[PDB]
Amino acid sequence: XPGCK
Repeated sequence: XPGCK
């Protein structure tokens, strides 16, 4: 992501 998961 870091946003991802």
